[PDB]
Amino acid sequence: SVLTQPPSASGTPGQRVTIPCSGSSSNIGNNYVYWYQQLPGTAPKLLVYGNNQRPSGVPDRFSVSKSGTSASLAISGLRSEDEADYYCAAWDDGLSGSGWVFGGGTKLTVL
Amino acid sequence: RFASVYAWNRKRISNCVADYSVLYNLAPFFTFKCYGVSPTKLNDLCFTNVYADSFVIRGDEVRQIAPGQTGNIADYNYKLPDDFTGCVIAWNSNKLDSKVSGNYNYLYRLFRKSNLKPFERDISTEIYQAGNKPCNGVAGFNCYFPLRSYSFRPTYGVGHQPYRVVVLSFELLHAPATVCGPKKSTNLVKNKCVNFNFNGLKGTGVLTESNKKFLPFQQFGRDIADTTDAVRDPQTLEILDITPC
Amino acid sequence: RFASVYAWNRKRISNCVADYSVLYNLAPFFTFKCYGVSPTKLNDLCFTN
Amino acid sequence: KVSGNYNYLYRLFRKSNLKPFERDISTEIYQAGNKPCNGVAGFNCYFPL
Amino acid sequence: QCVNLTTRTQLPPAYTNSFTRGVYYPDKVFRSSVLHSTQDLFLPFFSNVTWFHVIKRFDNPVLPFNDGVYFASIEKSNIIRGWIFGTTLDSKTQSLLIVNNATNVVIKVCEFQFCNDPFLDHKNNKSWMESEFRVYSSANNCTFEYVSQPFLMDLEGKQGNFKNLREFVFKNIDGYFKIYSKHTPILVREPEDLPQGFSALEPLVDLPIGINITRFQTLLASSSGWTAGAAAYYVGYLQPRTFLLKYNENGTITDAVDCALDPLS
Amino acid sequence: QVQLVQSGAEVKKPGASLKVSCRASGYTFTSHFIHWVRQAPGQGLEWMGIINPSGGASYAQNFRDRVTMTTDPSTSTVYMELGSLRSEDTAVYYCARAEGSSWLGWFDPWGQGTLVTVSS
Ligand SMILES: *[C@@H]1O[C@H](CO)[C@@H](O[C@@H]2O[C@H](CO)[C@@H](O)[C@H](O)[C@H]2NC(C)=O)[C@H](O)[C@H]1NC(C)=O
Ligand SMILES: *[C@@H]1O[C@H](CO)[C@@H](O)[C@H](O)[C@H]1NC(C)=O
Ligand SMILES: *[C@@H]1O[C@H](CO)[C@@H](O)[C@H](O)[C@H]1NC(C)=O
Ligand SMILES: *[C@@H]1O[C@H](CO)[C@@H](O)[C@H](O)[C@H]1NC(C)=O
Repeated sequence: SVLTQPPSASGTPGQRVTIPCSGSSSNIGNNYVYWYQQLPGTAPKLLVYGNNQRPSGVPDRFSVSKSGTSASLAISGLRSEDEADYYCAAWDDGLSGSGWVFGGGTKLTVL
Repeated sequence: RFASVYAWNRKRISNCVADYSVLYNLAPFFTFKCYGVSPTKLNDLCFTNVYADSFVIRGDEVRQIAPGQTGNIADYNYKLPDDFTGCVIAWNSNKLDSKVSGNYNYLYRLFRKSNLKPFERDISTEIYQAGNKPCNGVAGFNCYFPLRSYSFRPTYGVGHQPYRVVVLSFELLHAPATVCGPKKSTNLVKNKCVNFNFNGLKGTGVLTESNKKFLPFQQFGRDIADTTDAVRDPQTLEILDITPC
Repeated sequence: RFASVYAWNRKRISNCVADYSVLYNLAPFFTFKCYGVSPTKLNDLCFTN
Repeated sequence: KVSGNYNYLYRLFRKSNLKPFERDISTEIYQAGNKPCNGVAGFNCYFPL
Repeated sequence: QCVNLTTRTQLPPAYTNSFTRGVYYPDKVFRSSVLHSTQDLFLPFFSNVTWFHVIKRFDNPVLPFNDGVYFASIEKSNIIRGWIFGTTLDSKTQSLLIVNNATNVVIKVCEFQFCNDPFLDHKNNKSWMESEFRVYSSANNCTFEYVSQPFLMDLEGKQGNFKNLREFVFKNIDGYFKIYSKHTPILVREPEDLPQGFSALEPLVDLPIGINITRFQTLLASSSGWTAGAAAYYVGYLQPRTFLLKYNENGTITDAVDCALDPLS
Repeated sequence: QVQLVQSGAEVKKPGASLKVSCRASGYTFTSHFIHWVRQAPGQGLEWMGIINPSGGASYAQNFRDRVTMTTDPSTSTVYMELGSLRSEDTAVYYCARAEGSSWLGWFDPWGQGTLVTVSS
């Protein structure tokens, strides 16, 4: 609930779509952030982790960046399989507790 | 490996050039507050002696190391004096000390017959006595084991992660110096109104030569009005004499 | 008669001065251990209820 | 008592762990299986008290 | 050397008036030709200093410690070596051992356990050696360890005309141990009491123990007749006082006054 | 080659108990921390907690007091016991592994997902 994400995203094929994730010092201001993509009827996959390295078996077209205290993920060459829900994760520490908070999510689809 | 709070380790630091820039630049600091000095003015003064304490305490009690407080970590383990100098550098260390299984290598004393004067230590672990009849063997009713172990988990929030703490205490300008920040010497002149900086003692005057004998355990002379008027050149061993323009 | 385990009785204790010293000076007491605070300083703490 | 004090009972089987600080007693019979049974002991039915 | 002996002829220690001894430099800054007022722990003027003598009789009891001690030794044969400081001296609490016999001044803060009096008569037979050096049965865990250059030594044995007169003051303030020393040679005071003079001690060491100390006993090294150097050591206790001190033109102390003894003062 | 298997679950009454198993193979079991996560329909994701393969465990503070862990480093199984359920806790559970150092790391394995629901 602390992590803020756009309610939904969309875009024409062949365009470039940028998705933000804005937190605070506790969530993003100190440590790394992860990005997660979920497909209908599928287990979650990995898009960016460690913020400076990309896993194996994934295209490097998924561009990532950190803008101060926010994360940004830009996608080019959109296709049908891109339709997915995107979350941002970051180990957060709070005055009452601490945890592995996930982002609200953003439904990305084409009509 | 940091010490337990009740058996903290005190370290000497002598004959070295001290640069605090490589220290204060640490972004993940949660506190850097200084009493007798300002944090940004520690790069031009020479200290007579420096001692760096160390321990690990629960996050809630990091406020309790300041002078004039009271509690179960400010009177039974480690108490600072009322006229403290130097300053404390506290930061969160949840990544290292805490463990998922439950860290059990950090203790603190609960029961003591009386408080302790500042900077005292007690490794003794004899059974505390609460009843009229003394006990022996194992503790229990009316007599207890004096030490209880902290329980650190990553689950717990602020107030229960271990804030690593290191405290620097140093006397200011009362003895020959051994440690201080970088500077470039600029020779020596006599009978010419200059701006001298002898071991952080700024001023203005002309430095003649003097014949007053300094005992081996002294560096600064003084006069009636409590103003320095004779210094020992740090590089050579000549005894100078400061008089106003 | 004390209430059984399944229906342990709860009593309200407030607006009173509690002296644990007289309670602690009894003969047949066997087990007495505390967790929240030090059991030797129970006469200096104030609680809402 | 020498004659036998049998007024204290404790619970063996319960549906799930009780909410802490509860003062409610349920007289419902525990069923090992999904099918409800009552009255006399039968298939997969046993007294939990 | 550790034999059940008992037969402790603990003669009551005697009285003397510590006339003016025990004063010291309070501040480490040079001054000249001025009178300065200080407020510290001092040995009061004309106080009942307690005198012990070691020769058939022999003693070394455990004396109380309460806010510093002035210790003055008259000795020529080098029979009193070191000190033990602690609260229980029973290997359950940390304790200081100070020894400066031959090699170096050694100061060790550690758990120590002690016997009654390790010796045979004083030493067998006429030449020093290593024997029963295990004056520590063990030491579980401890921190401090210090070695430095020894103090002045004594060569050969001399009866009477004890030129050596050592005087130390030990003071414990806020986890710091302050030891001030002063050795005055050529003392010809044959009769008894400490000389009617003046000597301000100088700082010797100021080191961070950070322990609790309350008692101390000095460390010292056949049918009838034996040759042993007579040693006379005096112990005095310090009180919180205010002094007025005079510095002469050279920067050394000439005389001090205590502001509470006499209305004249 | 490497994959985690869970137990298929069906409808449960509110206030009941659930024992969910997690069997892992193809890698050294006692080398990686275990994350359990829960996803509710029409919402984001919430991680249940973290488990050491041989030892205790830690839980999110909001979901504490009702979740119990037991480990068995012999047949490579990890269990959840859940109690005091409600109709609003119907969700899907995943059992996954992480890097051997916990916290910041890569999460290649993931849970197959088991559904829990209340209906009549
Ligand atoms: C240093 O140790 C001594 C002796 O262990 C402590 O003296 C105790 O003082 C209290 C209060 O005056 C008495 O109730 C005890 O009986 C004393 N001990 C003994 C063995 O009699 C002294 O308190 C300690 N220092 C500190 C700061 O606690
Ligand atoms: C041995 O020591 C004990 C101490 O309790 C003493 O009573 C006894 O007299 C000693 N024995 C001799 C022979 O001195
Ligand atoms: C000090 O010594 C004198 C001389 O014997 C004696 O009369 C007096 O009682 C002593 N005072 C104390 C406090 O011991
Ligand atoms: C050593 O000398 C002492 C006296 O100096 C004497 O009492 C003791 O018996 C001697 N020991 C041996 C083994 O000669």
